[PDB]
Amino acid sequence: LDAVRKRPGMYIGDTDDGTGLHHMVFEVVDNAIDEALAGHCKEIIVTIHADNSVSVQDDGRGIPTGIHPEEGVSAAEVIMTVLDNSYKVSGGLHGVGVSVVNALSQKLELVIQREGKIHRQIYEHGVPQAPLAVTGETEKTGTMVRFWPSLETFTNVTEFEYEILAKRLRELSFLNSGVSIRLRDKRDGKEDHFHY
Amino acid sequence: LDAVRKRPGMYIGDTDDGTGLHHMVFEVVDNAIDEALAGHCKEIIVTIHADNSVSVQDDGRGIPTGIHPEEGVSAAEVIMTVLGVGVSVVNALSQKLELVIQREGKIHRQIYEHGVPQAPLAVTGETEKTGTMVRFWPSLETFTNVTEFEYEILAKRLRELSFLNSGVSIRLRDKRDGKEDHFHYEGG
Ligand SMILES: O=C1C[C@H](c2ccc(O)cc2)Oc2cc(O)cc(O)c21
Ligand SMILES: Nc1nc2ccccc2[nH]1
Repeated sequence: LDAVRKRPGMYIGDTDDGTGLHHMVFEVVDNAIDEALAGHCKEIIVTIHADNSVSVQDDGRGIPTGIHPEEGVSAAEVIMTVLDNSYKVSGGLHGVGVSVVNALSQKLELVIQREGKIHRQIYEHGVPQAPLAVTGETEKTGTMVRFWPSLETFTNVTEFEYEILAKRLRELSFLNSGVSIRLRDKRDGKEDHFHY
Repeated sequence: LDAVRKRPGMYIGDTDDGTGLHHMVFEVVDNAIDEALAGHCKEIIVTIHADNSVSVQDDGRGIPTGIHPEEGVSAAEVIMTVLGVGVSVVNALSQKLELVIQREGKIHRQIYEHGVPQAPLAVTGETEKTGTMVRFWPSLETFTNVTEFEYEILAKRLRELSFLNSGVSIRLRDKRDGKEDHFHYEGG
């Protein structure tokens, strides 16, 4: 992750004009759309929270929680902490992903519902605060990622603009025909529902 | 550095009682003494600043500044960002670190924040002297409860060190209250 932290603009996009800030959301949405393509709804919920964080919920299978043989930690943690064909229909870039988002977030909350169990983990600037842990039981399945962008990295344009997210999620709904995409803004109660 | 950030206590020691905090200073001092042994003057200056940072100056040859062929960055940056515990551990657990290297007629400068370099090592001027200066601000996210440096803990340790390192001048300076010491044993 130190290569990303050193030159964040090279991975996520321009960190001053708002390109990078919003691409953080689109990388998390990318992961969610790939996961959503295997569900009992195929729906994602993108929420802009009042504290200037964004959460993305999907109803997919859930990120694998078992221990990775080589790394010796949960497979979820490996995904969060290890880094013309680059384009993806889900909207992210190959060679970026959620590990870059995690590295450039002052906080990231991961919640996985899988195999009848709720798993939780917290990161700060890409560093796990404890191992992925079973915190309860559940009937549902899915992955939730909520991230607080690092205000050290992202300057000038620090607040999430609704219209920039809404525009991109509309484009993605046409490319991802089966998937439902809900956008919610808790600052002013604004909302949209994109489905092809 | 991610391994150090995940479990800081395993490398630097206890981050709550103050022992880890002062070990950050002593790790840098061990490196500075080492560097000092290479020039003839052999002098290091340890300063406790008013903004709760510690700087350590030496008059050695300077950390190598040329490009590392594998990493493609200055050898100094490789030293500061790759895993005594090593200076890279001190860098990782410092919310800010300033590096100033005097070498081959040139002043080189670089700033880090939590181990991450903010720009490449840059030649900013000229000098007739040689040496390395590391000034670090301990990360308040890691070091809790006991956050401030204690003069007596440093003063005592630097005195013990002076007797094991003959010819090395060790100056201690406290900018908070103007207190200073000079440990310089010339035996053997
Ligand atoms: O590993 C280090 C750290 C050390 C250093 C660290 C802090 C400080 O205040 C002074 C020097 O300088 C070096 C100088 C070298 O030629 C080779 C090295 O591998 C090192
Ligand atoms: N505030 C802050 N910024 C950080 C960057 C990398 C690792 C830890 C960090 N804490």
